[PDB]
Amino acid sequence: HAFWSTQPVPQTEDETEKIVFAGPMDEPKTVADIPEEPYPIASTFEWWTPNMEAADDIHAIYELLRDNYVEDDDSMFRFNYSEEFLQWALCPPNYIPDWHVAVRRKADKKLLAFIAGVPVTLRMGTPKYMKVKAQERGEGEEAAKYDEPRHICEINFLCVHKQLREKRLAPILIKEATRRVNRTNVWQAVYTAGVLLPTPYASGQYFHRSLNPEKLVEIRFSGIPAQYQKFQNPMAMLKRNYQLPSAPKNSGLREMKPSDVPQVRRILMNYLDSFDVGPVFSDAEISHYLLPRDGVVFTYVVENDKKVTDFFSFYRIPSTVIGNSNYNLLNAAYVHYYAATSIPLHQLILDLLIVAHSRGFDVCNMVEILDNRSFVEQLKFGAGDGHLRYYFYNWAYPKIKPSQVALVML
Ligand SMILES: CCCCCCCCCCCCCC(=O)SCCNC(=O)CCNC(=O)[C@H](O)C(C)(C)COP(=O)(O)OP(=O)(O)OC[C@H]1O[C@@H](n2cnc3c(N)ncnc32)[C@H](O)[C@@H]1OP(=O)(O)O
Repeated sequence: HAFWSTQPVPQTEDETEKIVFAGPMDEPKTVADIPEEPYPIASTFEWWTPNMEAADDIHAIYELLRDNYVEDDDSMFRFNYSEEFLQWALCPPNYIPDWHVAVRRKADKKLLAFIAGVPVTLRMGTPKYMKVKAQERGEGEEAAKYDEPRHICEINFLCVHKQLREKRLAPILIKEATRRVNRTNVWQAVYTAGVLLPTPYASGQYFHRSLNPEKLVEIRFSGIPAQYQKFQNPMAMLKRNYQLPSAPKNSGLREMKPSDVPQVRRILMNYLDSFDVGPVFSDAEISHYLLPRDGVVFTYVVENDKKVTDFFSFYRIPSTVIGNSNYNLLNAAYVHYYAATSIPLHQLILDLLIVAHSRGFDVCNMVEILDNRSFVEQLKFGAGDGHLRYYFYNWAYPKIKPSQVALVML
């Protein structure tokens, strides 16, 4: 690892396994110690900070990701994050525009690479159980040192043009992004990836709940499981197995609206503070991340006797179906944040599935963070072949189960 061997991250699993306290990797620094000038690059390339209040700029990023962002190992599906989605994801309250870092070609101003950082406030102190192991050694003082939430950077949408792959461009992007974050006096970041890098503090497998199995089989996202072949019409029985009620079972379920924001913030933060790693949200950020938004984020509440008691949200990311004969797009819903006080979690997520299905989604996707693992079987989710790995930059963190992670990454 010619690049990651130089960075302040735990370098191996044997080393992450032997970590028992949260805290930084690198000795302190100041803004003064960080270069003022952007890092140098090829003569035909320049750095470009896009303006996310301008549809031209958003459009140029959209096209780069649409054609060059994450594909599956078979090159059959590729994320097609929408423009509305990108403006939502990249511009939460207090976002910093200088954290959105691009390289374009001088000659024709063509977008060639991208990486985005947005600020988040994250609890990232010693996990509860490692703290118990610590209170026993009288080391409680060290274990609790970094328990207060920290304002850090969340990195996403790293992307290099297919025609420029393997020219060490991503390390220059990563470094220039680090620089700009450091000049802002931020020293930690959180990020996720489907690939193994040095070194995750958690990993969760992906799970999928089929909503339109016929289409999913047609485009070869899924197949017909062998035991359906004992039927005269396997596809009919597969559809029956995945069939859903026509409308929600929970009366009192309604779309979220702005007046709901403080009660949703209350119940969410009670649920989220249960977990070792989880975000801390103000009313503004709750509003930004949960309030319905057409084609992007969908959020519903259970109102019992005037009070909000439960809620769920999901977000939409279609994927390009790469050269298919009947289909352009896979329409996928992704379980977002949620909270249950009045009903079992699986009864609440069953209404998420019913709503997603009625709004035309083909599949419901999730990672086994939060308590997602606990309803996989009750709700006929299938296990996928990929995992999402959680990483910290410049933060030593003990290994934890994904069910102790509460940060949903877009
Ligand atoms: C304090 C603030 C800190 C801020 C920074 C925090 C850290 C944030 C870090 C980033 C978090 C991003 C989270 C997301 O958004 S994850 C999703 C990333 N996107 C894609 O996979 C889209 C399709 N692929 C591509 O666009 C390119 O292949 C990419 C850009 C991924 C690599 O480009 P390319 O294929 O042309 O290679 P290269 O010659 O330029 O560079 C080779 C080096 O790159 C290392 N590499 C490969 N894949 C990844 C990866 N996914 N995260 C981190 N590093 C990665 C690799 O180990 C090697 O280093 P080493 O093996 O030599 O050591």
